[PDB]
Amino acid sequence: KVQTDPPSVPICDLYPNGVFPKGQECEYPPTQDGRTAAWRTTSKKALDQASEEIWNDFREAAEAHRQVRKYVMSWIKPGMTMIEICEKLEDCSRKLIKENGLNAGLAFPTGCSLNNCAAHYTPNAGDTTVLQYDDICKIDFGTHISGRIIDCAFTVTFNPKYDTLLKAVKDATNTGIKCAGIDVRLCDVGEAIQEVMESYEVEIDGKTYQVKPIRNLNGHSIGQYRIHAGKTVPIVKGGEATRMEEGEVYAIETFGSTGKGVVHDDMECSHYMKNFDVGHVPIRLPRTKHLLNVINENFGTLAFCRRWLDRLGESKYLMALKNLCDLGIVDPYPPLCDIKGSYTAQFEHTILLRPTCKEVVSR
Ligand SMILES: c1cc(OC[C@H]2CCCN2c2ccnc3ncnn23)c2ccncc2c1
Ligand SMILES: [Mn+2]
Ligand SMILES: [Mn+2]
Repeated sequence: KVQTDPPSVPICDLYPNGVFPKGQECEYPPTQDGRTAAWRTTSKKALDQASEEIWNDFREAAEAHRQVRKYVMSWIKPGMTMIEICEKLEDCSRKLIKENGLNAGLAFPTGCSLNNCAAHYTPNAGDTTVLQYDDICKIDFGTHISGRIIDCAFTVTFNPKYDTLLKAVKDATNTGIKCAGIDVRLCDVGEAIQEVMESYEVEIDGKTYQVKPIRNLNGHSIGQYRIHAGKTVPIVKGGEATRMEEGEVYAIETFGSTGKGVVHDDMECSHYMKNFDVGHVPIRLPRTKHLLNVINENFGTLAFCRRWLDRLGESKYLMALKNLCDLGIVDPYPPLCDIKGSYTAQFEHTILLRPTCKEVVSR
């Protein structure tokens, strides 16, 4: 019927007809010189209708995402361990998405990257890290229906001193969302994002900074069970003049930093994902064979973390996991950090480049 105070009712049950709510629908940006894109909404309808089941799956996943993040915003507080934050968020996500093997579930581990760490941090077992009042935490989580992934992220703070940094990144992300469209050059989206983000100056503990985009972090095209499908959306000038195409799905995201505006691999790895371009590899090594079978059954090509392997009842798998990485079957995705003492922020939405309109499905 209606959603409970702490959410527990799956999205599927809240919509008995199986028709999930649409995200924000936008007309495409004008075709430079200056031709209108409004014609698409009236043609394109046949091509849009053909993929209705696909858009409907993204919508169910997007509704689960909205209700989980509204729940997260109501209780996330300093003093909580990073493990409890991730477990509370994931328990709600599993329930609302109605987790069912590879058919419905979590598209990737909950990122909760702190301060100079911009992405790919999730605690492993035994991590005693506690969220602090002065922390800047990037909550980045994903849901999927039949591998139709919603990649959506926001930044959590408790100290108002970071307000302008968050506004800079939010404005840069909304710019990217507005600039995106069929036949738009990916380098143009990048330059517009940078121009907006770099117009902001911030003061944190008596020090001033110009907000800079993290040049080696970017938005990207999304494929079925494939978080990155091949096209990169830069967030600085100097990128590639490759164009966005009809029917594509993008994660439009920006990262702002008071640091160097560049990230490097740091800390213990938590995130792993099977390489999409590797076919069948016969393995005789028993622990390695077992772990690969666990990955193929539970995750396929979706990203996973060590906590999820622990949750499945696996143990003493670290060497088997390293073997899969050395064989090129699995790739590690360690935390990406800017310089010590720097602050990073992120905002992200998933968009559908439908033949009729641009739908910000996660908004
Ligand atoms: C850098 C990062 C990648 O994906 C990292 C993925 C997998 C692990 C976590 N992860 C996440 C988590 C949250 N949000 C995300 N948005 C995009 N990816 N992403 C690559 C994928 C494919 N080829 C090149 C790549 C280079
Ligand atoms: Mn993300
Ligand atoms: Mn992303």
